[PDB]
Amino acid sequence: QEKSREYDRLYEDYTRTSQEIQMKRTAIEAFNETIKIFEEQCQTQERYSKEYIEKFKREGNETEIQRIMHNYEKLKSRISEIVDSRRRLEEDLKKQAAEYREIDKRMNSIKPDLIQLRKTR
Amino acid sequence: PPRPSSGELWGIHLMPPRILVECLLPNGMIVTLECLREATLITIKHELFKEARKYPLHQLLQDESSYIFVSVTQEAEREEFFDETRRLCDLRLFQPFLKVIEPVGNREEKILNREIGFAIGMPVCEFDMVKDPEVQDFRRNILNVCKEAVDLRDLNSPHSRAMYVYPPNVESSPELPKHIYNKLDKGQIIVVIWVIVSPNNDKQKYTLKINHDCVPEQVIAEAIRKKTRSMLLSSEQLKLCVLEYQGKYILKVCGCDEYFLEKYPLSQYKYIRSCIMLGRMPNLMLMAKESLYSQLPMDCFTMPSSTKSLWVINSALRIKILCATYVNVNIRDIDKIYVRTGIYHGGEPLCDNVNTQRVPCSNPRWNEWLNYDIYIPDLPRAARLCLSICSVKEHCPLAWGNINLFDYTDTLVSGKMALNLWPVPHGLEDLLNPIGVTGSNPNKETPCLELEFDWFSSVVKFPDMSVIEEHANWSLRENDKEQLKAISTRDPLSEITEQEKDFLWSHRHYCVTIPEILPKLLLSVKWNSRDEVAQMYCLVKDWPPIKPEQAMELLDCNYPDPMVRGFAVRCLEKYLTDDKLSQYLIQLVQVLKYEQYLDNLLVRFLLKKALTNQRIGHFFFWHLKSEMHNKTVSQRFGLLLESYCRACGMYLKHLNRQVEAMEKLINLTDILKQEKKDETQKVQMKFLVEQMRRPDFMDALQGFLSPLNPAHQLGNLRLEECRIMSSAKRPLWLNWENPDIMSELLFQNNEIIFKNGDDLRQDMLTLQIIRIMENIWQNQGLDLRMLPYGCLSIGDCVGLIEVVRNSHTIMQIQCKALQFNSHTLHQWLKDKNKGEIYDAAIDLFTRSCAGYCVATFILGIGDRHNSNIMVKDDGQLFHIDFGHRVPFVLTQDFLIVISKGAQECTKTREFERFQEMCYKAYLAIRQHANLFINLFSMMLGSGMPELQSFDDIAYIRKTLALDKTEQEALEYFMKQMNDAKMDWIFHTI
Ligand SMILES: COC(=O)Nc1ccc2c(c1)OCCc1cc(-c3nncn3-c3ccccc3Cl)sc1-2
Repeated sequence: QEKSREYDRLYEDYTRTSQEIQMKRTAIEAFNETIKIFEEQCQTQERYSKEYIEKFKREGNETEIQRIMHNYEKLKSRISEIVDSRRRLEEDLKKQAAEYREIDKRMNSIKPDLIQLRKTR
Repeated sequence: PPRPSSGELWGIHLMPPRILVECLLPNGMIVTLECLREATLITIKHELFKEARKYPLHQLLQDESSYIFVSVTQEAEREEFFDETRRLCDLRLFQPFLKVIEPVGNREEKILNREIGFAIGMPVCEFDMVKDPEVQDFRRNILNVCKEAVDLRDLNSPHSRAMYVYPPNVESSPELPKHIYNKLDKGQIIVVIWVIVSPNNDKQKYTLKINHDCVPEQVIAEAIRKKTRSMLLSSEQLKLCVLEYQGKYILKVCGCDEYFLEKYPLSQYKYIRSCIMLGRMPNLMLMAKESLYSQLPMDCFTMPSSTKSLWVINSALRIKILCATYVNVNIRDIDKIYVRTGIYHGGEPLCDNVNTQRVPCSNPRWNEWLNYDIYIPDLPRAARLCLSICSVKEHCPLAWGNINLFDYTDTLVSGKMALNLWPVPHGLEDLLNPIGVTGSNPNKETPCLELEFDWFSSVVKFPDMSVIEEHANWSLRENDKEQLKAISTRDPLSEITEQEKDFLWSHRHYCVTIPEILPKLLLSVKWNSRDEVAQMYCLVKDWPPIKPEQAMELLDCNYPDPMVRGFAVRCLEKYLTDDKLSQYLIQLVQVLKYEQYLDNLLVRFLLKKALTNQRIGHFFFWHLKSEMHNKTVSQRFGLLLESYCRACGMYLKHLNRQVEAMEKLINLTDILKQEKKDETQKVQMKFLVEQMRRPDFMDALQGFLSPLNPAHQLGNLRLEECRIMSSAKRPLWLNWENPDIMSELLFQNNEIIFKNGDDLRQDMLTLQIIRIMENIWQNQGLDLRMLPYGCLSIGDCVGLIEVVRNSHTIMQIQCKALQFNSHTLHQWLKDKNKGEIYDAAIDLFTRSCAGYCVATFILGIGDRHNSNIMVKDDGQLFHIDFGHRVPFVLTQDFLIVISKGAQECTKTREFERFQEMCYKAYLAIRQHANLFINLFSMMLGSGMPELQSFDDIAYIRKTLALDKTEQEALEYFMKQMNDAKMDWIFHTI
């Protein structure tokens, strides 16, 4: 009975952590898919800007070139923001998965004890 | 994967009024745009392409029309937004960004897959991603059911399509019980037929007094006679009117989407039968067949996208346990671990359980062959290996898993196999879990155990029926007949001794003459013996069909064999009415969980019926959709929902509207339960009002079909009547107008309580049981009136409750300054029903109260207060809140009413009559006990904690006195019944 009050409380943390972990896993999945899209955007920038950079270089129009650069820099900086936001989540997931293991280790110590008592009682 | 929330952004329930959206242009440019959260993609695109003119490479961009927006959803998938009518807040965006792309493939296909994926609650591309051949084979082969169903909808093209959309909601049998016939005078009904006459769309009525057995066409014929009587037409021309126009018209219930499209008698129609009962005038609306047929669209269905024999194997079963990659054990407490195994047929073992050697948890390697005392030939089709990694502290399982020893292509499983294990359930005391999910955990981030099966000469396949029949065809007294008749009558929970088991098997050939004993005979077979099973297979092949209610039991956990299940399905295919299939759909959905493989005769049957009748289709959708959170059923139900959504026609668009509405509701209630949690009702209401007023909500929640009953169109929201209920969990009382032209003649209001937080499956099941009990009583000719109100679970502890118009709890009426005596309820009824109406009201009270007194006793519904028992103005009593040694209950408050106001309420002919209703009702339910037992037993597989074992079902065995005689049961019940305000707030003394 004493151990049943805590095993039941422990399972309540096992279940939440499991839910929360599955959420983080799909958020990381969404971050990868977001990162892939932004990378795909850079390939699109190089493809189109190639013939504009080329014309302006053959024209000494250093501003219009630096203008195409400032926007590419913005796009590039944003990919760093997303990659660093994904890493922050990755390490949070790692910390939580470490917790749902220690919740488990705790449970698999109480569970064989509780089983012996229910039989005795 | 499916979305965690109903939020507008990941981790954000509600996006601000104005938000910054990163726009990724097709020229490789990034533009930050500030948008209103309620802004449509049309507006955002226009706003963007205007702004884009300011940035480099603007000259490359073609017209806004030439592009589409793409983003990543909270479901972690790349969505293409074709419908640019959708608002920023309603795209389930992961991060606030949008990409501009040139649309790629074919619109039609991508659009449908978007619409399917949304309704299911997971993208279709995820099914395409599954490499499992059984999944892909299910996807291709189920289309045969879709194509067959779509073909019957188009055979007799106009009527057949209307028949699918508006199936006659008619009673079981055309035969009326005499107590109901006596209500309609001279065996005739006064009906009112309305017409919306043009110009100015004015209403015109025609009252008709005709027989109840009248086909709707005869009802139209008599109406066209009433109209033509003044025309001076000759007898021959008058007859020709009826002859040519008798069926150029259709009948509809006023203020409802209920149509009288089939040849059934008028009284058989559920609307009409309730009117006959209630003494109400049936209001019908006449219409042109073409007026209805112009509404019907769809039916645009498009298609997507060496052997050796088992028991030629002279060997005992061998299974090699190899390695188990990790286990989370406290090495200080648990040193050794072992793999416990067992070969099972359902929940019963085929042989004694075999363990591996105890190993140190630091090295979970066994590389051991396990020897089972069973020959390979004796393995039944449905045999399974049930295993678990157990600890030695004193034993306990750590992780569990089950596998079918044969695959869907009848191939005996051979070779190496990795099995991702499932966590042990809370309260699973047993070392193994055979009535668990047979399959490897879709979560690969779990303990996985490698396995190895014997590899015989070539490919091992389960024998053909020709082979089985040939092996079977190779391998009566007076008291004996009485003994078989005794076993037959016994409820499915009554234990049959090994002596009785031997007796049934030894008399198996006679058993065919008493066919309703098939479930008792099937439990007497040694499933671990091919000698017995082959003989049983032959008996089943030529077994006479049994009632659907009997055949349903053959689909629960006790009957895993495919031949048994096949027979069961064939009985339902031959005898189950659409009325009754709708009545047992909850159980029929759960019982799919017990099927070994994805593609089976039960799924194929249920799917065809759902794609054949939209009433069935609607609830088949919602029942499956509600369980899309439970990963133990996510794939099977997901694949099933995909096949339904692909072939249901235009209904998928209505289903998407209902899903959209529910998603907003779940999100608004989550906000009230979480962020706003600690706010006063006053404050929370101001927020609710602000929120519901917003365009997106007004769009989402107005003008859709009630998920509780699609025949009810939910029009414009009556915001003044909408509120957050004072109770905990924050339920939403929502009120909608009735958009029907004749909304005045049925119901002008549509009230629903939306409740997020509580599991509504208990309530849902009890309300179904109540409906069945009423149908048993009403069929037997016992007017006992029940109110099985609408209740639907739409997901994980989210659901809807139908608000019963003109009802009050006994508590509410007691508070009508605030002085109540046990006479208060009677005084209330006396006042609400003055005159000759009084007698009728008191009668309705006694008939309804009697039904509820018996139902609640039988089921064991306790915690009954004056705040969970309600009474309609007409006098009808009914109970509410069914989330759960319960005796008979009859308050002096009720007694006073029953006894029309008398001081000695036990010594009246009223109470005598009442007691007679209770006895008759109780004995009627006891006679149909197997049905109730079977319905609850089909519910063990579902996650319902109140129904986890047969021991939980054993309560009805007690209240119905099933081991007792019928006179001993009557005596018991009569005893329970005869056994039977100041501080009503807390109850002290
Ligand atoms: C007309 O005046 C009224 O007060 N009507 C009314 C109120 C509540 C219900 C009802 C007519 O219809 C019957 C169905 C029903 C069912 C309810 C229920 N079921 N489970 C929990 N509840 C519940 C109880 C109290 C408050 C809210 C809820 Cl959802 S409440 C309810």
